[PDB]
Amino acid sequence: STGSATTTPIDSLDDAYITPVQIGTPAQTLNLDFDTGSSDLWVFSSETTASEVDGQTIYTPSKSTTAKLLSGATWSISYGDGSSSSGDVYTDTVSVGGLTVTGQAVESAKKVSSSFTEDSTIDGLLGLAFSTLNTVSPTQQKTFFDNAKASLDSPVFTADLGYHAPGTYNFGFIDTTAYTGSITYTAVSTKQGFWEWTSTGYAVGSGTFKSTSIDGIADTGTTLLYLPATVVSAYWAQVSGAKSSSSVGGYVFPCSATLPSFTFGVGSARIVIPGDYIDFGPISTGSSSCFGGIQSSAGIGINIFGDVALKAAFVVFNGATTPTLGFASK
Repeated sequence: STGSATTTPIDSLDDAYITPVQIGTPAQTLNLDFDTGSSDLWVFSSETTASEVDGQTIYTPSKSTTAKLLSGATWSISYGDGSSSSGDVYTDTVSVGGLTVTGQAVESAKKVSSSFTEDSTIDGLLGLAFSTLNTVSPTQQKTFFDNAKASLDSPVFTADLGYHAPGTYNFGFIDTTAYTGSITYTAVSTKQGFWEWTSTGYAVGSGTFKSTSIDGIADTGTTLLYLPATVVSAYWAQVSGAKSSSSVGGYVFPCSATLPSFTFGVGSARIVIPGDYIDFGPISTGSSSCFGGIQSSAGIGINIFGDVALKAAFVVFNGATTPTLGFASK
């Protein structure tokens, strides 16, 4: 089997992408944030504290004839950005782009943190990291991809995120028309539960490529590109007036600047992020100071190849017995 679904930016900055997901019988369609950095499929629901729902579409398990409460199961998650959510668990039928999993764990939120409430466009998350990170207790549950893998034509999914435009998540096949050149595959470590890999280096604008190993994760659920402080300083040094602002929380730059591109290495291949992809707009409405899309990972503990990087590539998440990642230009 295969599936194919369009993913759409939630706003004019590409802060996140939402993909429609059918849950239950009859289908309840929710718009979920596909997140290769986490492993829970959780949704706003009829069980979510009413004051914490503000415009999201909810899953109502009592209206699904295929929903079954997973007795005794709870979940609770905290993401790298400080947000969190928790609740109980149903199993139900879940379909993405024509690909159907029966008995998928659907984690129903009883509580969500304020950042989720305040984002009316995201009805939940669909985790695509390794199932070892799933938070359901006392019996850990499998991700949608893990449940679908054996049925897929090939045990892969691909992320093709758009810049200021819709893109595509495909399951079970490589669309060879969706990229240019070849796909360069690179080794993955699953030891932390992530799609963790090692970039071979970077270049800033038209500058020389610096060969250096940068371990990080491919994370569709993180907006920005978080890299070591040395790399980030080298990038923003090429932007007149850019500086790290402790009060804002990262590098800012004059909105009048033209940003240079940033290249990262995948083996001997190179992915070029256009400068415009690094502009995240005014720090507050009407400001002439803009927030940068490349930020230091120094305070995180891990480098993160988030949407800023991934949207410049066609990315293959190869879930074979030994997983690998593939990157192509597009």
